[PDB]
Amino acid sequence: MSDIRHSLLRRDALSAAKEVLYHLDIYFSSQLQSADKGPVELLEEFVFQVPKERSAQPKRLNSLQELQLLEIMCNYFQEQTKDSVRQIIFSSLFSPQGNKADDSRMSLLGKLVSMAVAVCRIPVLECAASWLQRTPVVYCVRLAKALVDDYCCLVPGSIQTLKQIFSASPRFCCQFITSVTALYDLSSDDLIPPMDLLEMIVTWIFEDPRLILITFLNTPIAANLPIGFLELTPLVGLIRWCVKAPLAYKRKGVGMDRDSHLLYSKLHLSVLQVLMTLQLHLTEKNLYGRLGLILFDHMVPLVEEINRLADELNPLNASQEIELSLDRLAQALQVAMASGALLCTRDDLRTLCSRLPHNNLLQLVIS
Amino acid sequence: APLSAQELSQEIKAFLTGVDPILGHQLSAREHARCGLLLLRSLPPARAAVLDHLRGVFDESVRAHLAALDETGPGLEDVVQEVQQVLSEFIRANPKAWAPVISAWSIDLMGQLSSTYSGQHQRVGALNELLQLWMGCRATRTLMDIYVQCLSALIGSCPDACVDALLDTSVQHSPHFDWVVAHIGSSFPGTIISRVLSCGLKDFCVHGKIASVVGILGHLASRHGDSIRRELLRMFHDSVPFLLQLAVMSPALLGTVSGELVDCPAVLSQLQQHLQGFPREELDNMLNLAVHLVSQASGAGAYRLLQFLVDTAMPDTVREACDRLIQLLLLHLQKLVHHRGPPPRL
Amino acid sequence: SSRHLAAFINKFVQFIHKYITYNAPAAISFLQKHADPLHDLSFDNSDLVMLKSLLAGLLTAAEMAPYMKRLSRGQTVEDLLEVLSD
Repeated sequence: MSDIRHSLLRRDALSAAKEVLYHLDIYFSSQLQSADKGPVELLEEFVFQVPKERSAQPKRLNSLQELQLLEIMCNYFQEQTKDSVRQIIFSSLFSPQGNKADDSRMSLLGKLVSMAVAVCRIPVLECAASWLQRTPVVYCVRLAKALVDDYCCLVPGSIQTLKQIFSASPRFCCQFITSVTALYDLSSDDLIPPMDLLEMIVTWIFEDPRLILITFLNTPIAANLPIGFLELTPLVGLIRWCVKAPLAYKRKGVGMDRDSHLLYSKLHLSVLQVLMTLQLHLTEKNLYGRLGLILFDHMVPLVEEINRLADELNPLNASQEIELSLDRLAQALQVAMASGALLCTRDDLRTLCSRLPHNNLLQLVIS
Repeated sequence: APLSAQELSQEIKAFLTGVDPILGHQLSAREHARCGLLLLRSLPPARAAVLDHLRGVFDESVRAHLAALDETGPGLEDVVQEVQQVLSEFIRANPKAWAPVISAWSIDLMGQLSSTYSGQHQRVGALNELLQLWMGCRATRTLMDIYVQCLSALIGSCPDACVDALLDTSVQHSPHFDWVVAHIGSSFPGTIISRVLSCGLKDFCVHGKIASVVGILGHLASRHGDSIRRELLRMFHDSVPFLLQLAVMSPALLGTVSGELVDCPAVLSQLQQHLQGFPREELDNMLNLAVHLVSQASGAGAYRLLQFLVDTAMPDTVREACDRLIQLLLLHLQKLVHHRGPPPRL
Repeated sequence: SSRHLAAFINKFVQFIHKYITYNAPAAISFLQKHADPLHDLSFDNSDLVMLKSLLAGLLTAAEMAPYMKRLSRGQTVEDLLEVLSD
């Protein structure tokens, strides 16, 4: 009834919102076996500090009452002990509902997820990872980039906390790797990975093949989702990032970032273990179906992006870097062909090499 | 000294419920501030609570400190010094990430308390004396210090937005805000005086208090920094009777008049001729302001000013206006000298 | 024993004000090069308001008028004597 809503439409730290959420979750759990948009939208708007009326004042702003409500929600979610209920609540909270505070609601949901990760709410973190899997790559990747920018830029320890969570949660680690690859698209200066985030990623490359395998084995994959439902294998991003070592200097004075080549190369070297693990998981086992691995015909887009982005004085200043990047790309293509990740035959990338700088690695890739 | 997840939850329950969950007793202000600092060392999406907590703690700190000062809670000197150290550490780590939100939040509460507390306590131009009164307290001093660090970090990036936010907050919290902007103008002349003159001319545009605020700010900013004010006023004049109004309000503008005597050839005569389309009432106000300025405040080598004025009376409409102005000036001086009769005038 | 030389220190800070007025950078260079003795003097002697204010930051006819009135309109030797002693 609307009387309960009115009784829950007062104060920004009110426990009535938590009681309403618990009752709705219990109703959903009771009816799940025999299985509303409006109630979830209203609950999110109440959390987002936007009132029930579409054009009324904000629901009591934020202040310390919003922090109290967030703490109460985190405490309830950690002790919720219901994967489906937590996943449904997380999906409802961070979905674009068209309200005036939709982006702020998504940002607050990401903030709560970061708080849960800091609180080591492992079941809640897993539910958030599943919700991100059930969310568009654009909004989820933007939220991940915002959370990474918030944490990594602070004092040391946030990278340590992220690495510890990645060691604990492998699905969250794979989602974070995919989100980092999507953010570090080599598109601009901001696309250059930050030092702390890159250090955490490089340090967390001991179980990256294991995390990728865990993400692959977590759930069978359907057809291509809408713009990517958190694809596990972000191999193209890592391969480009290794290639984009001189791109840090190219995008920028000019020589602002040039020492990251070795760390990226070390992180890229983990793909050999990932390639062998993927080969064992697909070719050796019965998982040799579909396209081998997550390719999505992105190899041609990757080659086109490499050709387009490398135009910044490739001839003499970055000749050695271009040749090394060509060798890395050839190694990635050979790994994909041997491991079966790229089911397509030749000329899919050999023709693309025509619009790339000539190197001995190009002949080696052709050979 | 890292904090564990359960310890972070306990600190949340401590500063948020007020009671530490184990001991079962309410915490004090010092415990509240130290818990806030502990939370500041952790999750930035949890730092909005840190921001409002610092706002409340600093409100209590300002209340206690200034109550003790005027009567001439417990001391908070060392915790405030540690807060100052940690914010300097942040702004040294990475200005772009912390600086805008912290500057806006600080300026926000800095104006809030200026609007609320000022002019209402026991004993609270006199603007600089008031500035000494706030510098008697230490919390607001440290806040101004870290804000100065913010601007020194924000000089090459976007100081315009910072000064825009500053002057807008001053507009909301006038005239009790203006000691902060007076101190920063003393610290930073150029942008501050440019915004002061823009605010003054737009205030004349409005009225054609706030103008008094602009004049008081100019007076408080002319402590060995009035040369830039004179140059800025000259640049504005090159393009405006708000300058005359401010000089009528602020006698220290007569220092600029000494150079303005040499500033105005026939180019200046034509420039005055262009502005001559103003109406008779505006012209009457202008001549009254001119005689009051040249009489009541010209305490410099104004024999040069008089010589130039008489030389103009020796272009054509300019000369007619100038000899008329000379006659009114003589009448005004006669009114000044022969009157009131017993202290004298000056 | 700095408290008997208040007028001497007043002349000193008048010199300091004129120094910063005409040659600001030289005064800044001198003070910053020897900042430790200046801050030591500021801390040791809390009575020095002017030094702290200086380091942080960077009469008339109205009173004499009755006296020159009495002097000008003074005919008896007593009036001249009293106004001149004043």
